[PDB]
Amino acid sequence: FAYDGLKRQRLTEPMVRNEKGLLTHTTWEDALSRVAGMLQSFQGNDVAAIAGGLVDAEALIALKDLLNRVDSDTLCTEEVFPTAGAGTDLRSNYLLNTTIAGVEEADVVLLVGTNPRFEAPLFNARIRKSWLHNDLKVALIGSPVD
Amino acid sequence: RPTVRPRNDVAHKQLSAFGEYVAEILPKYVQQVQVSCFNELEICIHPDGVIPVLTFLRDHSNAQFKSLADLTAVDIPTRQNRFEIVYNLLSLRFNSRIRVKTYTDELTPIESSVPVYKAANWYEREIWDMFGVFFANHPDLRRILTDYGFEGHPFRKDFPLSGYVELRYDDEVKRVVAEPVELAQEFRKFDLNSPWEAFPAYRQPP
Amino acid sequence: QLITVDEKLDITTITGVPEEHIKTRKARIFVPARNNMQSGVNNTKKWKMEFDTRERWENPLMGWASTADPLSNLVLTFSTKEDAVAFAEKNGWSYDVEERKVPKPKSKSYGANFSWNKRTRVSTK
Amino acid sequence: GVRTSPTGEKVTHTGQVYDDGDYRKVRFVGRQKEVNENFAIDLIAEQPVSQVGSRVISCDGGGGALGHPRVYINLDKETKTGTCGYCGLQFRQQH
Amino acid sequence: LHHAVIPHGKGGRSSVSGIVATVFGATGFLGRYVVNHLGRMGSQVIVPHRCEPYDTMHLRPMGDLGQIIFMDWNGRDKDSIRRAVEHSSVVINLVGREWETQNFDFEDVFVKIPQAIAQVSKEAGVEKFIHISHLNADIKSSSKYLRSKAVGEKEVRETFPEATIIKPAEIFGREDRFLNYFANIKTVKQPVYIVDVTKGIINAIKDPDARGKTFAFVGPSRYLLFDLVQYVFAVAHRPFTTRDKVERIHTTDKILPHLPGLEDLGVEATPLELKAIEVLRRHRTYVQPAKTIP
Amino acid sequence: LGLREIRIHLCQRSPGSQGVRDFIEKRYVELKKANPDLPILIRECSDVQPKLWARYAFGQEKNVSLNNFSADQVTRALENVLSSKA
Amino acid sequence: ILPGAAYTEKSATYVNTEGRAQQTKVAVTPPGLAREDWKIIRALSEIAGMTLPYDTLDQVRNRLEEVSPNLVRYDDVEGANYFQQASELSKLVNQQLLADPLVPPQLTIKDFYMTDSISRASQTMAKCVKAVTE
Amino acid sequence: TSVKPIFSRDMNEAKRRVRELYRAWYREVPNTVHLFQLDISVKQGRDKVREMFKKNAHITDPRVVDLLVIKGKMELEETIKVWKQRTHVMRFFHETEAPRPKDFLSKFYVGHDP
Ligand SMILES: NC(=O)C1=CN([C@@H]2O[C@H](COP(=O)(O)OP(=O)(O)OC[C@H]3O[C@@H](n4cnc5c(N)ncnc54)[C@H](OP(=O)(O)O)[C@@H]3O)[C@@H](O)[C@H]2O)C=CC1
Ligand SMILES: [Zn+2]
Repeated sequence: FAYDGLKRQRLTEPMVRNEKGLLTHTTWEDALSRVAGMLQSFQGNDVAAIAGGLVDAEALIALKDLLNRVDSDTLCTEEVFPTAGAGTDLRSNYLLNTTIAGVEEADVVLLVGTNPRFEAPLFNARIRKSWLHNDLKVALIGSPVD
Repeated sequence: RPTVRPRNDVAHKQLSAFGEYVAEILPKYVQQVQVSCFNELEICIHPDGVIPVLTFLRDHSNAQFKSLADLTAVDIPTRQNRFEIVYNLLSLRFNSRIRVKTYTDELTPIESSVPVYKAANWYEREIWDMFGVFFANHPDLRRILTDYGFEGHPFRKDFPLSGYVELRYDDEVKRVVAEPVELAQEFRKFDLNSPWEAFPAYRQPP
Repeated sequence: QLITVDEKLDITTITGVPEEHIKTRKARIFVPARNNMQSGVNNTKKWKMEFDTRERWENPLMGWASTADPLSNLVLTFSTKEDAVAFAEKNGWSYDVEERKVPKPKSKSYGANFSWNKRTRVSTK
Repeated sequence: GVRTSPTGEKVTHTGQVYDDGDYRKVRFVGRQKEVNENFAIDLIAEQPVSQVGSRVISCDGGGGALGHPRVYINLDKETKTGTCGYCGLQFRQQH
Repeated sequence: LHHAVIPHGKGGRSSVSGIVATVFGATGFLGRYVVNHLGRMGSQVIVPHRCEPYDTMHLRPMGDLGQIIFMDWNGRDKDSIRRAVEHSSVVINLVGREWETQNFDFEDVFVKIPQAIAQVSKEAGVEKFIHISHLNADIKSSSKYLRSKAVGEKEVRETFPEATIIKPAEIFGREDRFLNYFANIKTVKQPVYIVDVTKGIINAIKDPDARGKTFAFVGPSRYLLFDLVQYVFAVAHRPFTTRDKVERIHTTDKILPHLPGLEDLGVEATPLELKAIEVLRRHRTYVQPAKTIP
Repeated sequence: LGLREIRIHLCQRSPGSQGVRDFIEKRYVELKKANPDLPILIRECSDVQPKLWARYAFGQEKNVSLNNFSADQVTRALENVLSSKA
Repeated sequence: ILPGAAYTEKSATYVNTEGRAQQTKVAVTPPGLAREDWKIIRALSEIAGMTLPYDTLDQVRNRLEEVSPNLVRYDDVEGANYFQQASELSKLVNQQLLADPLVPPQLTIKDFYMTDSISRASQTMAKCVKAVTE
Repeated sequence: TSVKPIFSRDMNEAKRRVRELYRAWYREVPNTVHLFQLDISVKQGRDKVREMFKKNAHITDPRVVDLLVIKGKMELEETIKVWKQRTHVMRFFHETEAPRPKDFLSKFYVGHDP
């Protein structure tokens, strides 16, 4: 039901700040030249990027390539993941390694610091399915949510 | 039963017997013979047998299919040989009809049947125009229905309904010009098929 | 008499399609997903080929949806993915194939609704 | 219920009207914007509620086969009327 | 951009170019090419016309349904000008007459009318204004047509300072009064092709750098008037008016290097040798190129 | 100008990646101990030829095939990449 | 501000919590002057004189395979290994737990409906929030 | 992989038919320009003929080449016999089409298509 948010508050035109200090519509050529000029005058730590929650991988790599070409490596995400130890070196460090379907094969599930009902609602549905049909034992560490 | 079409077993039996008759006489070319539930006899042949099979049906004393009612093609893209070539023949002597079918692809030519029936001349030109099937030894093969210089074969299943170009008069060049097609209202595709099976008798093995 | 042709079957030059609608298009070869609104499965039997969606805009006069994509409505049907792929290749279309999704066999038991000691016991009928 | 916008253009029953900066209203210059003045929403709101003595009432829209498909309307709720889904006529149970 | 003038489509007949253009003087020679190019790409064209609607019929096929809109106007009535331009993003002035009439002299058609359109357009908030002047416009010319052009070019520049002013040499084409003028019969000429002039106008609408500039549209080559007229007869196989018209024909085409030309707008000037046959074929009764001044 | 990132690609089953798998199982922990701030992105994907990618300053990248290498040939290949500053 | 596309307006790759790569398809094109997100960056890199080496969606997907091959294996769950090595490096540097109890950001249904720009813009989600909180 | 031919058994005989077709088209251009009173040159017409032939230079299948020659001969018959009109001949040149952008940036500014 959130698809109707795609019809409101949409960005439809490039914008830049004018002399009054307000965003105003401009062309693609004007907007990108403004950005391209600034990108050519900075290097290294002077340039950084943050990726939001709904960004696709094609845009993620394109942006990483562009900032690398100014010798920048500050490609960041909003969500945190500890970089201690292996960090993002090994994929198994940050994946649901059992897989969603593997929940139906488990016999004990321990939940730590998550309300999966509202974080991964279909994943929680899978847990209840095993709870119901496999007599799965579920334990939780965290707030006692429904 | 007032609303159901009545069957005709006498005609079904007669056509089945004649279908075997043809298969026995031309085993070199006949691949399949079937009679539909509404009594139409279909002879499916290898495309090499077009001229021999048609000549036999026209000229044999027990056939005498002197009239080519129609000749057309069907495009079925899922087949290796996408084009089905259909001949519908009429025998006045025996007051009967028969259908001869064969097949070809985009690159394999079919022998022109103008020697058997002069009616085939324009029918084969239309097939070439609409489906792009080439007929060998045709007295004058060329487009017949499409505009001169028209590119593509419109009746192929993968040719778009509205085509690729549209015409208008341009005042700057003082003539009719062709340009890529843009439509003020796009044709609205409808998904009409019911997800529930209608005819169990035609169910295919899973 | 026959001849040997060892070439890959390519008919792009004799189909009359404009070049832009061969090189720049991405065909999708797939079995359609069951419409979740209904239980019938008869629309999930055949393989379908469709092309990438392109721009539709509002007609200034009426507001109708206009297009310049000639293949916007072209959907082809195939008995197998192999037939679909063969058709795509000879026509020069780059394509993506999606494997057929089949519902897995389920274990159903009306009696489990009344289990003596299992959570499958239903609380209502 | 034809209301007019600040620029003088009539608002249709579907709520349509070109805004101030919309070039498309040039089409009406020297001509007119066709608007139907009989707003069906205002006209159906004038009909009175029909008082009936049953929990269920039917509406075919009037005129028999000249109306709409015949539907049956439940009147159990006493905090609102039963409205025909086809023609908008309203019903209420007596007492 | 207002949402209705954001371009959509592939630049064809049913596309939306985002241009809403009022073209004054659209029913003449240059007008039909300008309206054609605007309608080719799906622009909203407003055509104010003084003439019978019958004389506007050739413009109707030039645009998809609804895109060509016709209005009555009078050059002396500012209310009619305002009606035509107040919804537009660009106003194009192509009004003119090669001769004077009892109701409209050159001062009315090349000074008063252009000034009225420029002022009303300015008041109505129109952002772009394209005014056609003349290459040989000169306050001290011997031709009153060219004297009025220079006065009007000045009035438009002060009234609409952001206006784009375009100064074409004599334009040749199927419906011109240049090659046809000779065919129906000291000085150097640099004639320019009709379609090049149109392409220049269209590119000026889309070019933001064109605002406030003055352009001169000239052909690739310069010819001696005698040699040019000789060439026209050879092409037509023809064996080799007003006094004011003769003055302009005998005015040498000015060289103005300080103004941008067709090249600055992306238009490649078309030689007269490639297009004379197209214009002059109708004059044959069923060729060595002219010497070019370098 | 020097190194910015290392990426190692390999299969989970294929014998051609056996040397790479051994290297990771036995040498990666020590390698990461000596280079705590160097990203060593290990990315397994079935039926790929093992490869080593080194990304240098200003987006310069090189790749060296590790197919059929041994745990030592892998060790040298990392050693060459760490020593070189392309 | 550079207007990009939404997930309904591009064919783009997303990796789910299992590490499974999946791609969207274009249902409608982006509104107004908005453009595909990777194309905005590719265009910017050309104007800045540092042109990226991909010109098509397939090419920028060949780039993705060069960085992490599993990003182009659509619908496949590529197993990840070496949990033992990650655990060893985890034990290297101890850190302290804070006494604060683990509390999820979403405690009741009202926190569920609005969590990103699209849902925050949704009038339907606003009705759902109003319904459960009142 | 054994197929029935159209006219040519191999590329060598297919290429012979291609050259004969090109000679016929090359020699026909001067008549076409005059007969249809076209406003292009003979050089322009012969350049177009080369352009049309060259775009198919990559075909290695004698059956595809045979069909291309068949269609090219059909197109020539229409021109020689004046079944085409001026509009049909002049369609090869697209003189009312604005040149579509080619580079990435130009295509990026105008819309979403590749
Ligand atoms: N063509 C050339 O050789 C050159 C032309 N120019 C300028 O280009 C513009 C057009 O050229 P061209 O198209 O050849 O001129 P045309 O005479 O061919 O077209 C004249 C236009 O002006 C309109 N017009 C004339 N007088 C009036 C008036 N009193 N009130 C309202 N409308 C009027 C006409 O409308 P109607 O049809 O109703 O009379 C017509 O639409 C003119 O400004 C001309 O001076 C400049 C340099 C060279
Ligand atoms: Zn009713």
